[PDB]
Amino acid sequence: EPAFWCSIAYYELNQRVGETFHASQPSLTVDGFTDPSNSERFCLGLLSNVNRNATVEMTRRHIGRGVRLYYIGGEVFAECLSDSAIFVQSPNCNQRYGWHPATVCKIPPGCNLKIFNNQEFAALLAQSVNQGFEAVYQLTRMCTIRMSFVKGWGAEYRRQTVTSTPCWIELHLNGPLQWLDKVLTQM
Amino acid sequence: PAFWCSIAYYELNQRVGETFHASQPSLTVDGFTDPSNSERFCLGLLSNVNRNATVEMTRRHIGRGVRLYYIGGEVFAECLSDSAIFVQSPNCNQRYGWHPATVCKIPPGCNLKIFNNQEFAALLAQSVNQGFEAVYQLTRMCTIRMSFVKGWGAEYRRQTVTSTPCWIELHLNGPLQWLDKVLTQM
Amino acid sequence: AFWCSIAYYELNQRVGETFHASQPSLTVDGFTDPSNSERFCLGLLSNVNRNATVEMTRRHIGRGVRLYYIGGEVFAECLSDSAIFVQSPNCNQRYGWHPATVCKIPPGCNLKIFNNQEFAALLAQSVNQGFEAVYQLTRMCTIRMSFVKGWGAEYRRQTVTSTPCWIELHLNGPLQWLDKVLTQM
Amino acid sequence: SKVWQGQAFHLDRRNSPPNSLTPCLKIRNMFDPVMEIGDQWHLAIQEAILEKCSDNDGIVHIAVDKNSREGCVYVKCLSPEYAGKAFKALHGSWFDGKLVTVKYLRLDRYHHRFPQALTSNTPLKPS
Amino acid sequence: SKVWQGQAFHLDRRNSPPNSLTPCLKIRNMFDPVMEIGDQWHLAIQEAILEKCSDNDGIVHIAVDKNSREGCVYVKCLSPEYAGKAFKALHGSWFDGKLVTVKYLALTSNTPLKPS
Repeated sequence: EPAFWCSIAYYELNQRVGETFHASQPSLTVDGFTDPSNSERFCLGLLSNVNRNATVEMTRRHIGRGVRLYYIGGEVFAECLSDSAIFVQSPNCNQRYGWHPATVCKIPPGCNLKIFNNQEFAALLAQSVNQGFEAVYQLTRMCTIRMSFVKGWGAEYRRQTVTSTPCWIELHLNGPLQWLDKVLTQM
Repeated sequence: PAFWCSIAYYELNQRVGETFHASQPSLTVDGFTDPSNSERFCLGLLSNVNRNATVEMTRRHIGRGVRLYYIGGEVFAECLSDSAIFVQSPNCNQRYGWHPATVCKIPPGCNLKIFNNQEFAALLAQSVNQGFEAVYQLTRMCTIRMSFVKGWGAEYRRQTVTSTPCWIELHLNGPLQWLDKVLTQM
Repeated sequence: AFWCSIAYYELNQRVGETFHASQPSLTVDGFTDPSNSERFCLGLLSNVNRNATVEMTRRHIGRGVRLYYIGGEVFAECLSDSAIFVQSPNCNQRYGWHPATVCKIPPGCNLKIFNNQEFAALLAQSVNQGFEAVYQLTRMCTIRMSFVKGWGAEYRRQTVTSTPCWIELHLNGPLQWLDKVLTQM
Repeated sequence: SKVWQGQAFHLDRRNSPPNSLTPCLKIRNMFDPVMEIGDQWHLAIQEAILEKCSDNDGIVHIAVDKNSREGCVYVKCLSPEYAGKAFKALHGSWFDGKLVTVKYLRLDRYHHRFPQALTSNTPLKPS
Repeated sequence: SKVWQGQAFHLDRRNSPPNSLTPCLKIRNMFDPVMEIGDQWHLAIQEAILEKCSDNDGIVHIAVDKNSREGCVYVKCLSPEYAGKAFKALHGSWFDGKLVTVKYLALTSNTPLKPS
């Protein structure tokens, strides 16, 4: 419905790095290489950071081919093409399987994970309008997916917050955000 | 000057989100989550990993936000929020003879004339005789800063705009372009 | 589409949006034109953490630096009344200097800051040297310059992050060629 | 292609029941029946379950639902404790590039759907 | 504006050889033959070299390559040491808006040349 089905912001620890990437096509790859003018690849290897430390420098060498994000049939999937694992925190996915909303799920190389389903969010949007304003307001976090390369964060890892991982991205799902907006304005 | 204005959103002393460029004469800065409307700058979808609790509360009160319209060489600010907005516009303050740093509270439903093009153009022509530095300092006339919900100044505990939880910065690309035409030739 | 991208810094904090060069000629000055595809005007960029030293330095940027891309070569011309200081590893390679050498460009002077084919030759020579040699070539696709004040073995400030006003140039052409090699490594 | 590729997380409060309720397990996303040919393929999935649970001595019957569009495999153990130890080795694990999740299933429903499990009390092991 | 406008850096290992090995120098980027008129201009470049090295008494031969689009000037000195002080006055210097670099390289001339 909007021009870009998602927007991605890349971070290094607690600092944002580079411009915002807007996905023009249904499929997308976030790699650590250096192509600056491909609408299908979000290349992180070209982005500079004058406060970058060594651990981030080492982590960026292992991003490799990175993660593939594609949006088909009202569903978006994340497939780990890197030789290192990626770690996804998707509240819509955790909702579907009944996990804690903050659950981080590791995707090993060659694996694939359904990180978001439109109909499930649309159903939760309809269930939450009945619950009041705050219930619909808190749904903004459902439109956001955060994933990190190589290193994960949570109660199992030494890094406790996503701001402690050396390389991570944040996805905004513009489709759901627009539907959430149209409900919020009329309430 | 394809875009008559550019808006930058801040949270305390940190910039948040991309810069919004106004393509149409009418524009709204609200706290909702529409990401692809060329007439609305929605702040509720923008993330901030350094967000504190006080900022979180303030953003719930932005609501419909502020209305910015540019017609007949004049710019206006209309408060659609249920909380007040606080504008620091040197062009407005100069016109009424107040201190250039004066912030003016706009209650809900109220409207304030924040900028006049010809008035700025006249002050630009009057200042060319006053030297280079006098003309360069006119960049502050092309910038307007406003804060949501809570204000800053000599009456409030907050002294600087970097202490308010949610504020924006407006760039008037029209006036900036003319100021460039004078600044380069000096 | 854009032969280069420019990012402006103040000390170790970035300021303003990224500028994308659509035309062969470009100037980075301290004036206030916000909608010229050939000028990157720094005078409109705000910074709420800007100190006095940076504010004064931006007064001396003036007409600034001219960057133009002709015949597969990129040149830097100092239009300011103060000097500019360019750190271009591709230029240092051509003359056999230390890759980190900073060279002052006085007002009215001109410097060949990049040659495409020389980078292409070093790109092919570095494939023979391993992965680390090829990935480290990202620093060759980046050129950094500072206004008014320089940094290096001659100046008091040791790092470019200590200069009050500096920019970082990305050459998208070489980056694309480097990508085609990096993916296949 | 059908190989185990680690866990998605460490199993605990946030993703698993507190303790095993039933000696039967429902395991989904182990295969995709639309892309399977013939009647022999089910053995490879059965062996894959037993290799991942090689330490467990309680599994006495495993059946795959060939018609299961979700790729569901059902496992019967001797005791709920043995089904609990099969849970920790299977839930949240990656197999054939897909994420495997496990739910506990009542014994009557297992016997109602697979009456062959009635006369299975001998532990199974991988070949 | 064919004048010297300072150095691009301080001369040392990271941009210059350790010590002079040869009494011969290669000097490039001194001119642009496309923008030069006639056959008289080459003397002005020769004079520009000699004034920049006015304290030096060892320079005994200068030849400029009029066809060199690279702005090449060749200089032979009496001793490698005399070429070393001509190196330090020429390498990394700005002349006529171009940066001048120096490389080490009528056979026998012994009288020193000096600026007019």
